[PDB]
Amino acid sequence: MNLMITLLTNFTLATLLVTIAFWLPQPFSMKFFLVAITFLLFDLEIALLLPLPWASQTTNLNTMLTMALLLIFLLAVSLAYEWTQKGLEW
Amino acid sequence: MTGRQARAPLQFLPDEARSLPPPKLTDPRLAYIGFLGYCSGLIDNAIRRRPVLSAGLHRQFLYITSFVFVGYYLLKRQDYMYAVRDHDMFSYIKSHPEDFPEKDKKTYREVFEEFHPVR
Amino acid sequence: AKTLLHQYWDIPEGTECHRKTYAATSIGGASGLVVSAYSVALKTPTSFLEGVARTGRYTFTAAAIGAIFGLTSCISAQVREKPDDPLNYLIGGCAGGLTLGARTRSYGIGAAACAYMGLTAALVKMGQLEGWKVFAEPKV
Amino acid sequence: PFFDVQKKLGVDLDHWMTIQSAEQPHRIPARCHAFEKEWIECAHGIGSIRAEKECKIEFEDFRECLLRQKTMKRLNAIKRQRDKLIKEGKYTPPPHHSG
Amino acid sequence: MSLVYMNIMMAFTVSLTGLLMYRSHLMSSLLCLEGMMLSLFILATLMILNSHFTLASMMPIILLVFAACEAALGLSLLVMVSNTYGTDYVQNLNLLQC
Amino acid sequence: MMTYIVFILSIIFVMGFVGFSSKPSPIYGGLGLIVSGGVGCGIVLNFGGSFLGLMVFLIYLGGMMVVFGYTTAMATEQYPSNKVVLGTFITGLLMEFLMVYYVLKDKEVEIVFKFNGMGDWVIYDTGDSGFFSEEAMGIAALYSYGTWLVIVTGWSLLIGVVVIMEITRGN
Amino acid sequence: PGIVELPSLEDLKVQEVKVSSSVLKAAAHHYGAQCDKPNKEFMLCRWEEKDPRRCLEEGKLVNQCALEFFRQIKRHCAEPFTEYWTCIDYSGLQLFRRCRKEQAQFDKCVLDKLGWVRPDLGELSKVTKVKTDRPLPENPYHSRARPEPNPEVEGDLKPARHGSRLFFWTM
Amino acid sequence: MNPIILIIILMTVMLGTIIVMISTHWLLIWIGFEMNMLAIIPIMMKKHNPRATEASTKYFLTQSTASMLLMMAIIINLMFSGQWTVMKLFNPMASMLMTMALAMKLGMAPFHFWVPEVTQGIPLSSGLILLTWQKLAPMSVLYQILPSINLDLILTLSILSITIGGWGGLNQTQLRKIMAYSSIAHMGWMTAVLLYNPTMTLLNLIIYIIMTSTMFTLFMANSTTTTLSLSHTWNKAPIMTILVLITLLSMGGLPPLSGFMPKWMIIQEMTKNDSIILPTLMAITALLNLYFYMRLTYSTALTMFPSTNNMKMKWQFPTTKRMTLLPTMTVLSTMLLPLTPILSILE
Repeated sequence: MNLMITLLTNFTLATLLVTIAFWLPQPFSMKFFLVAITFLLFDLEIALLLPLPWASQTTNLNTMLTMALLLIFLLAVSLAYEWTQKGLEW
Repeated sequence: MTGRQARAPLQFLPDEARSLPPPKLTDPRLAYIGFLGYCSGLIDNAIRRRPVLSAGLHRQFLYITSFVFVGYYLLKRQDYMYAVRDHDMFSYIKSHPEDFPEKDKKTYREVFEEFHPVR
Repeated sequence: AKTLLHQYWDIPEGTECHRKTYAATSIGGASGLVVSAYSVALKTPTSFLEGVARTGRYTFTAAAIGAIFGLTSCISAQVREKPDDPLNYLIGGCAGGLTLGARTRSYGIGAAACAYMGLTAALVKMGQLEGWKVFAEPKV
Repeated sequence: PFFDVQKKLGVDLDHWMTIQSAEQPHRIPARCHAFEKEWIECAHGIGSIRAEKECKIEFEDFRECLLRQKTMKRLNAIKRQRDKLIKEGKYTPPPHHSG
Repeated sequence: MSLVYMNIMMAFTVSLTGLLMYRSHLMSSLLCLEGMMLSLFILATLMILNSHFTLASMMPIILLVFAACEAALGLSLLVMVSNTYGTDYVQNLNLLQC
Repeated sequence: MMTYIVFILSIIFVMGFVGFSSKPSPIYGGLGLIVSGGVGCGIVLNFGGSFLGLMVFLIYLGGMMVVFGYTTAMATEQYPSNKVVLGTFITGLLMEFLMVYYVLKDKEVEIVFKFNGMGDWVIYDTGDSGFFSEEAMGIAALYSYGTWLVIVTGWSLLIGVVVIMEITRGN
Repeated sequence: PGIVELPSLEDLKVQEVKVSSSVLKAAAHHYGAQCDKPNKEFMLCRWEEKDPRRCLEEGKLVNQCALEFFRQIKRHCAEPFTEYWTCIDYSGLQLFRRCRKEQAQFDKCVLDKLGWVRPDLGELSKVTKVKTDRPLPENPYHSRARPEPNPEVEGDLKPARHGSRLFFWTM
Repeated sequence: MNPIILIIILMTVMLGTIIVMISTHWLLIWIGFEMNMLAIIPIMMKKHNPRATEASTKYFLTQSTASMLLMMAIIINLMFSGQWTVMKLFNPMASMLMTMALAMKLGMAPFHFWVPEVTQGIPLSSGLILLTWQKLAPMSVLYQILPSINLDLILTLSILSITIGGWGGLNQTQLRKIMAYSSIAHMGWMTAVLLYNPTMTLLNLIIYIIMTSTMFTLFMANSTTTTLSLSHTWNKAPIMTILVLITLLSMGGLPPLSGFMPKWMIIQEMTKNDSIILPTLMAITALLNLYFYMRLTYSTALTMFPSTNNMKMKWQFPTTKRMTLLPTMTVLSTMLLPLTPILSILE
């Protein structure tokens, strides 16, 4: 809530600044579409990956090595799949 | 109805099913399965426009063999299931003498009924 | 619902009358509200005042069926003085069916509704009287 | 069907996420650990109906550990009686920081 | 009974009615489904936090990644519907009748 | 400015869910869902809630609403509010205020439940000596215990990619 | 249900170790060296029987052992132990790597006038035996006995009585 | 639509159903239903007509809100007695929400408004796989959580499913809507037994899947969508006529034919309780849902509609498809009356 104090002070400062600045003058492409969904899916796999450094110490390091390499290898499989199947082009 | 000693793997037939006698060859159910396989082969020759009662005798023999084999194993499973049902039933009969009393077999010298004649 | 059908079958039948007709109006109004809710959810009569008209029409017809069913059940039970036979609810279901046909203004529909509502009311009477566990033991 | 290749192959893929009182990654407890340990050791080899009619006491004990319903009920009644007597005007209370 | 659970279940029923009754749009319906997803996420996460039930903290993150790819599939279907038409109304789906 | 901060953030959370469940224009719906996600992140962080609540804020308000507003804007606009939306928002606000009032001036509220009416600073843990940040070690599983789980999760993600490209004209 | 029993404040008053956290963290290894032979009776008591209001006597004993240890470190060598904890005090979170000169000074001091060899990394580990006086308990979870075993169905099985005993299909 | 991609997607449908069957944890149940959805969407839209697009849209909205309602019921279950086991639940509200989620998942009569629409605008392979697997997989979950269900839920939905799938169905000349209403009637017939003996439910599932595979195989042998095309398939080949005859009369449930073993054994282990009015009501509605089968048969193979020519040209070219497995499934679906003691194959 101390960061809420910071956030509230900066929001009030910015809001008073903007209200002074405004109250004192004195078709579609499918190629555009696939980038967002491809972002969405790879960002979901990022959310799967990124708790890896909290995990980096455990009793079974080889199981973590195996499943982490399986995660990044599947990410590369999907990327290379849409690379070979001429999807993300223009 | 479920386990019944739920160690219980997928276990299409346990080793305990080798204590009951296996189903005989040319029991009438597997003969009926063989006839159903022969009718399956006849109608398979009838689906495509190849002539019936010819030109598929290896497929006739394959259908009869496959159905008789699968029906043999299913009949062994049927016998196992009925044997374990009767074994559990009689174990529960023996384990509880209270709820299942001896009924007094009163003979018809002293059992009264109504009559209601149809005139 | 369960609480108001229990209110209906709480009364000795027998006669503790117009409690019976009040509970039967409650049954008819609830059933008509069910039917009106589905028939306004799947039809959208365009417009909203006509939707109020359709809901009021269905609820008034179902409540009238319930009310007249309960009244003639009470009257048959008081006259015949026999709380046992289902012929009183047979007369009840036929009166309800004839008033259904009076509301829909078709006489053959009223006759068929007389027949089937009389048979089903007698069956519900005999199910409560002899005792028939509907839907469930659920044991074996 | 409830197939048990889960048990046949001998792979513990789904028996660690499942219940409390398992082996946590660091060997740490749960909040209501011993309540479930006693409840499970009550209802282990029991056919899930006389488990209801016999292991009910420890089950209600575990539930009132989990949600803490009746204890918050007691705390709420304490605070409401505190409010009505402090509105009545008896002993502006020094139990906090003193006696 | 942890009073915040009451208002979060209330918010779940609010988002459920917003999913079910909806007019002339599909993006708003899918966005209310996303809100219902957020409701399930928050409710399960407050439960797992207050119960110290540490090994099954995978429910919120896996719930949300799977229902997020559900939302991605729904967006692709909405784009296909708006591709075979001009707009994406609940109207103009009146063909393929019951 | 008092103790009931989890309750207050839950009230503004329900405010936001009603504010976009009254069916506005979908970009206003996305704005309302952004406000709701921010205050729900505040709720889960006030239970603490260190890792996962801000983790999902990268995804839910970092990787979802962008694509939502994206496909909202590029598909259709329908530039014109309407009285039915304002009426539904008033009914939602009235349900909110009635639930708040019957939590305040009563003991319990029943839908079919018994909610003890007080802001839940209790129940909560009695300050146990962790030194390892319990939920972070929780999410620091899936890799030494999660054998089957991450396999089927990544498998469904790969199938999600191939499904998206097939529906958007595979290959 | 049966009400709880709690000890009153006729017993719950030991003179506390009224030093703060900085010096108590700084004086850790020698506290493990000279004392903390009889604390493992307390800790074994606490881990075997999960009940405080039971092992409080041994809590008094470890509290007086800590107070006697700090009295001994006040009487003997030295005075720059004050310098050592006020050197580890202002270093934010207490790293043992910042103020190491005075750790060497303190170790030379304690080897001169008290002995007290510093425990090697990581010798404050290595699971330990201890003899006791109280007995090891049965049923520490104060619960009832086990209700019923299930009568196990065993023995060989006969072929079934007349096959199926369905409508027909006899054998 | 490469064959590698189709093998992958069908393998994921298989994997979703296996993860539904095999796990003792609720997260994999939800993941199995969800992966089954995500994989079964591109079996639809194998063509590119807007029919398949709108059908996949309707199916996605109903299927996804059923999945979210399922997750709500599971999170209520962990709000109460807290473990992720697949067993007896601990709230009538949670079991209420879960049975309504599975009811939307496999079709009941307040919920069936997606089924004939989604079966209308898709090809026959997609309809086959969705009917068989999507009505197979949640039956396992109901089989696992059967000891903790309020009875009025299951039984009201089952009675209403049988009577609405009967009544809706006497007014469709399309084939796929007839088969969808028949699916709704058989979901009701399986669900009404589930609290009494679930062996009947799993055996009825096996029988209905074999019957539906025979039906859709006899429509895959000759591309038909209306009954007029069925009369032209009378004219082109005679064996398709008699097999449509026998499989329609076995969908009807007539005693010497093998569609009577599901109904009558259900009658047996329903009436070994004291429920009698419910069996006679269900079986009179089973008399009711045979009429559209019978007018289908009168269109196909008993009367003979006059056929357009170019069948004169079609006679030179024999029906050179491959069938999935037509004759084995036909004789196993129709000639399996006297093997009723293969009931006990299942425990």
